Amino acid sequence: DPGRGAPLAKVVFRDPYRFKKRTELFIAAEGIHTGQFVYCGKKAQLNIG
Amino acid sequence: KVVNPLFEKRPKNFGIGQDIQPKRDLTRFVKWPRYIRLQRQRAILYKRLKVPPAINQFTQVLDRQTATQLLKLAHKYRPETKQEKKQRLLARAEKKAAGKGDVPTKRPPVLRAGVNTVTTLVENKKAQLVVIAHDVDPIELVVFLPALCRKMGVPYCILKGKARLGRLVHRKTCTTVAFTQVNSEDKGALAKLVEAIRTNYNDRYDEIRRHWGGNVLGPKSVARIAKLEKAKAKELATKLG
Amino acid sequence: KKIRTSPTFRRPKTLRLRRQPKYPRKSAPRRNKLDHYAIIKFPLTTESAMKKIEDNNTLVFIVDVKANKHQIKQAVKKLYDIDVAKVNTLIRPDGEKKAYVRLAPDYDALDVANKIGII
RNA sequence: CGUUGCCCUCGGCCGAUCGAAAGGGAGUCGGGUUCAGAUCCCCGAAUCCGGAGUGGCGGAGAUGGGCGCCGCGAGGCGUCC
RNA sequence: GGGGGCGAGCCCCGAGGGGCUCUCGCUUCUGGCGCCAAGCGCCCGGCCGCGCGCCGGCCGGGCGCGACCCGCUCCGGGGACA
Ligand SMILES: [Mg+2]
Repeated sequence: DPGRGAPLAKVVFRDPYRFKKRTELFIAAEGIHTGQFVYCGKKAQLNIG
Repeated sequence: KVVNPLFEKRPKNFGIGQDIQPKRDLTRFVKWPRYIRLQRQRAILYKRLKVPPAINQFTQVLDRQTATQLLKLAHKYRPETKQEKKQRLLARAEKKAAGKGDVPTKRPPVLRAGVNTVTTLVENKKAQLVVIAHDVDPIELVVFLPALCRKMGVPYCILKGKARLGRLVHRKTCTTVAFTQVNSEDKGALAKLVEAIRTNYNDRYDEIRRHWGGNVLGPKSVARIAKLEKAKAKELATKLG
Repeated sequence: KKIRTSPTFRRPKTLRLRRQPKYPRKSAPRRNKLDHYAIIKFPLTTESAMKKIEDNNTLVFIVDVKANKHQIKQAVKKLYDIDVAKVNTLIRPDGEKKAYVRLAPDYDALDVANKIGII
């Protein structure tokens, strides 16, 4: 991402209301990689990214 | 048999992250247009703020059975409509030069409508009963009226619907209504209503004057307070007692 | 008992009516001022214009600047009872839209040229 | 069968609009022709895009397999998928 | 607020169960799929057969649950100070 030292991560979820694959731009946690899953919420497991 | 094997169930788990959620009602979480949103949160302010008693008294409206008596009694004394007005004039013009024209005959009694027609005939003690509407749009038109009524000793009630009060007359709304007189046949009915009315309104006007009544909270907050009170209660009740 | 499925509240699709004018604003319609005539001003008779006529089966006109090829075609057909293959307009640096008009091969251009006056 | 009126049914967007003869952007080339124009005129070969209703025509969809009869046999009919 | 119950803590219990408190609203091994309802329940229009037709078949629809109920600020965080 030009003008930024951090790399980003296109992370795609599934909208839970419309059949539709919503996507985001997270700033990449170091040790993230592609074909990884990225869980998020209250009951999220305490691992990286 | 009349039961296909093939037919299955196929039930959908509406979990989290599972089968995409069903199209449930969202009436609560809709984003409303700024007119709607306002009229709703005007009503709330009236409940949330400390409403003073001259305005609060209009919450205390008449009870269903009494209202249906009143509207039945008024059905006798609705004012003359159009067409009726023409027929009253037309019959008189024919009778003048035909078979003796007296002129004044004898006019029946009828309702008195707008605040100004009424307030003169509470100043003048011409009224026997006064009905007021509870939902006049700028309140100030009808605020003094019940205090003025109680000063002059005129039984007054507050009915629901400036519209339904105004449908006695044949105009959209009406603020007030009043009976100056009533026919001898219907006389005892009015006097039955009157006494029942003044018990509930004019003969407790001191309690009305003092009775403030907004100052409620949002149930969502009320419930939060009660839960804390149950925590404070269980902190010092089950321990000792 | 009609539930809001969606959290938006879009404006409802009201009835809307056609115009039913209690009177017509303008008394009667404007007459067309770009007729079969007013579209074709005159024929060129220039050396280059006659060479076009004699060799290419065309007639070379000056035309009203507002005209489409469609209109010219229709005018040329109407005035001279003729029939066109194609119209091929340009604008002169002078202001007068010129038009080269190829007549269909059943017709000779020099024959019509003699009919209309030019040669 | 169209065309429209009404009723229901469905529909996220994202900002109206303007902004490039060098950005993006379907499809045209050879020969001839003029005092001065040519991928533009003429000759010849093409090509895209839109329409094509009543569908203009072919071809594809699609013309199997079974069983029952009758026929020397090629086959014909009846009936089942 | 109740339902639901796999279950856990407590209380009751007649060991069948009930109540309060928690818990979920149920998805973590893989660079998949995932919407426009199955299922059940109750109604009607037409057609056909039994003929008593909300009996049975054929064709076509509607509503309810499925997908608890009620409520007054959309949800958060501030806040009588900014
Ligand atoms: Mg532009």
